[PDB]
Amino acid sequence: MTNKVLTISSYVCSGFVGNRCGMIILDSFQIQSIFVLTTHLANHTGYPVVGGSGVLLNDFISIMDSLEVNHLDKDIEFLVTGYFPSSDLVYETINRVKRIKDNKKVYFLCDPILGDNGKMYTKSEVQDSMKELIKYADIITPNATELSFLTGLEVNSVSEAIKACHILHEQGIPVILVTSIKEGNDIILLCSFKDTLNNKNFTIKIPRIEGDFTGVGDTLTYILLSWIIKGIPLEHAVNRAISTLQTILRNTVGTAEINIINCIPYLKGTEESFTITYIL
Amino acid sequence: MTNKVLTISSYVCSGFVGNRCGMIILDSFQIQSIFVLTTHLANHTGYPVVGGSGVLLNDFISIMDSLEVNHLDKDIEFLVTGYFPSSDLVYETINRVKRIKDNKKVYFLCDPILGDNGKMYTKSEVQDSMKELIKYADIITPNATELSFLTGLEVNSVSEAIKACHILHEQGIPVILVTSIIILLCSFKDTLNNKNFTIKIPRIEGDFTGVGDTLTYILLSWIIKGIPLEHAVNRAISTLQTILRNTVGTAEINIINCIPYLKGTEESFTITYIL
Ligand SMILES: Cc1ncc(COP(=O)(O)O)c(C=O)c1O
Ligand SMILES: Cc1ncc(COP(=O)(O)O)c(C=O)c1O
Ligand SMILES: [Mg+2]
Ligand SMILES: [Mg+2]
Repeated sequence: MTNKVLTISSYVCSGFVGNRCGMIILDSFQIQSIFVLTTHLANHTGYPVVGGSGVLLNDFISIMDSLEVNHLDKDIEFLVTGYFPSSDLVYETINRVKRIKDNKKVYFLCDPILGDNGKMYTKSEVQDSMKELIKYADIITPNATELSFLTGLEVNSVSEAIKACHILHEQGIPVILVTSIKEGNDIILLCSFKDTLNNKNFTIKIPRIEGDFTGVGDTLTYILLSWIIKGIPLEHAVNRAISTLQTILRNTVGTAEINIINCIPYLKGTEESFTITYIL
Repeated sequence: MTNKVLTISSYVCSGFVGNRCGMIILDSFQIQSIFVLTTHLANHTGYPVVGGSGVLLNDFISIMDSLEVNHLDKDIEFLVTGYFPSSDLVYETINRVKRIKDNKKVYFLCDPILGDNGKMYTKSEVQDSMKELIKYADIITPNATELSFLTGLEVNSVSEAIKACHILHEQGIPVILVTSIIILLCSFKDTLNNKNFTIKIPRIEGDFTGVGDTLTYILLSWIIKGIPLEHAVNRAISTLQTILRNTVGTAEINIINCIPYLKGTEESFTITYIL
């Protein structure tokens, strides 16, 4: 009956990226959520024309302030961030995260959206500001490209990914989920923990599917979050999420972008299709 | 496939009004839709503080242009409009509706969102602009407060609501659904091929925030799925009644919690044909 999640990410009028993926998934899981937008764009940035604007600092401040003063954030237990068009919004979000976490315990999943397949699709000022943002997170979900940028290491293998994670765990970050580390005809996901006394690092090997991956990572993020919110242990929540995503992609015609609307009946799938491999 | 609906209305970060209700409902009905925002507000206007801004004309034009140039609106069959914070967006929408309707067949439902219970909650410039907007709709869905404003007639009874619809029909408005008078009235200009009707709904006490928007999008969804209009209205009002009966005391209806009821097929009320 009250809002449990605050999610700060991008919005597109048509298509499924950022907070618009968030909306479909968290609504379908029936998780009450505040969606604060960082953009109001016609369509994602992969098109030749991208109408609309980033949200202005002063409007973002105004929004956050109104949520606070009207007590619409009083029961937030989860915070998620995603895409930012500008670093000022990132620094402001840091201020907001600090004030949230000073008051109460809130689990912050930072999806450090910067780029993919070795190419950034964010401003350089955002890239730099994201290095500061992640330090406040409870769990981060970079892809390999993101992880490389965040740490300054090459990430072309699981062993490199492990080294890279270690640098971020030393900064205080408790949990790092690395998506789409490369391996022959497959892709590896790595879940790495700062506290390896009480938690076990693991990998999942996923067969590579050819086709358009617009919105894939964002979908994974929100499906994972939703199962975390429901109380599914993290190993299981990861396996469910990547299992669901594989199911969605197997039911997408290859050239088409995944249609999250059409795949609503699959979102809450509980199949855990892959093997959890503990790394030694 | 492709986008079938374009919906232009307000957005709130927390709560369920305007295009945020739209998103939940159309997404649950699995109707592929473009949601162009006219605001980006923290919360609805009923709070003591309302953070955020209306969308700027130049950003609105940029978005519409980008939808067109990337072909993302080429297959739209349905258009809905709702809340606008300023009259410039209304006039620009009118330009976009004209260019849609000149060469494609698109069913435009205009929900002329101005006010309720005899009090407006929109700018007077938006009130004036809405008299122009409605002139391009295939169907409009005023409440009685809205219909009274749009015609300058008192609307305090069905018979007054009938008279008010007639003046708008004489001006070309083809279908008018008047949502609360409690009586709903569906009035047609062409009474040769369609039959005007009313539905009597028992009055429920409580908070109605997002009620009207919820009705609009459930009605549209059923129109889209090919249910005949009279039945689509019955389902929509039937579903809202069910949602309201399950809402406790002072709370606003929680569309997220009620997702399983949105696609309800019950037709709980009686369609009454009038003279
Ligand atoms: C606004 C926006 N554009 C684009 C993307 C990624 O899109 P693309 O890879 O198609 O450029 C995201 C997030 O993943 C986004 O939020
Ligand atoms: C932004 C916005 N605020 C408010 C409302 C209605 O608000 P109120 O709850 O003041 O009646 C609507 C639509 O009905 C809206 O779109
Ligand atoms: Mg990503
Ligand atoms: Mg209304």
